Amino acid sequence: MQIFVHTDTGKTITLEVEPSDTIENVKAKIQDKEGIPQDQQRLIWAGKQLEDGRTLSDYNIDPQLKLHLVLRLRAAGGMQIFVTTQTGKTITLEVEPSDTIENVKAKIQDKEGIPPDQQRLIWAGKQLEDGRTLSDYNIDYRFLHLVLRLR
Amino acid sequence: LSPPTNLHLEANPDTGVLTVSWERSTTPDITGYRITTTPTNGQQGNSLEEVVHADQSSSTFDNLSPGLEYNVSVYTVKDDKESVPISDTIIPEVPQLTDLSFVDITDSSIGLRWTPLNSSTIIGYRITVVAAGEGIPIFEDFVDSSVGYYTVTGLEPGIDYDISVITLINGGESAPTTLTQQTAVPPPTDLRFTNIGPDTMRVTWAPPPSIDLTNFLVRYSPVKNEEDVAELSISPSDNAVVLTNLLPGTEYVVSVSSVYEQHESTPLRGRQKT
Repeated sequence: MQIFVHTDTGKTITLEVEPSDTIENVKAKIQDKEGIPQDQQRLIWAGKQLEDGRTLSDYNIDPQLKLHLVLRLRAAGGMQIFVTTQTGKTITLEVEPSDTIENVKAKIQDKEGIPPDQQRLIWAGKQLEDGRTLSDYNIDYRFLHLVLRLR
Repeated sequence: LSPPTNLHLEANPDTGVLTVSWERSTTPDITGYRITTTPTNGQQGNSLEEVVHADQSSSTFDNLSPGLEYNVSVYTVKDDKESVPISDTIIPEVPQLTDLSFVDITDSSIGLRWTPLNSSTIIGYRITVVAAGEGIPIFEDFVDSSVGYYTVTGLEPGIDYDISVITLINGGESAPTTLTQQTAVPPPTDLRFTNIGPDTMRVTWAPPPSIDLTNFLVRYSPVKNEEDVAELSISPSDNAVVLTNLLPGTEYVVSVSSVYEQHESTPLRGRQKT
């Protein structure tokens, strides 16, 4: 199957692999072609990071379709999202799609001192509920500029 | 020996075929035409040639690269001799979707629908959302060449969006096919006035469905002086407010608006005398 790896500058790296091939084998081929060390690479599929030691088949990737991945460097960090407060101050958070809503509220408390029980987080009109992850709402690396509303 | 006239170049993006056509030379007793197609990048060994009979006025070239300029030259041939050529340039394109439409539109999601293109060079499609006012990219994804449907979520109420689908080939892409979407914040309904004393009244309304708002905005004034308008901000989880310090025997006009951050719904208005 063909893989297409989209980078942050708009480049597309092409590979041809088997479904038994591991993620870390794909990073290895990106290293040879771009000089980016394997340990600096994060490969994102549908907004979610693929983990080493798994085959592509273990992610339920359909091998008759073209696989489209995003390359993000560890140096870029996690998702940078924005939270606007009761007053309208914008703050910056760095999260992962596997973070829970309470993890997210904990971070807001770390930066702003708002107890998590006082925090109501809304995403584009939908309240984000405790007990869920960002992923559950499909908040993941595909959202390039995400804004949450506080009250 | 006169060249041909009226050279036309047709690079069909849907089939990938370049059709070269011309008007036959006025010179008597020509023995054919020679057609060359060459990228104008100065790369040697990439030139393509066709030769056709004197009664032929077209030729084709397959597998040209999108985004690369080619020069096409047509020579009138008469035995040993050739004319000065007629020439022109052309840059083939990647086909772009033609029937992209919005479907299955809900308060919290919009569906993108299109017919997948029938070319084997297509490797997939890129879907982008951009807030049109500030030009901020909001969302990006990539899908396989067989996919003809996508669900876009996360559009802020009140914001205008450019939503584009881009056809991808190996080493190329089309111009974006773009739609715009803006979903207004829905108003409250069913405005009612109770507990009406001489200087006070209770205002109640029904909230809009299926949106978590930042707040409600209540505007109220005597009918005979709009310039005396007062305002209160109401919690988005509350559906009532008690107005106090009102003028007696005076009809007030009252409006309630839904608010999502900076954006308001159309106002819910009513009038009520104290």
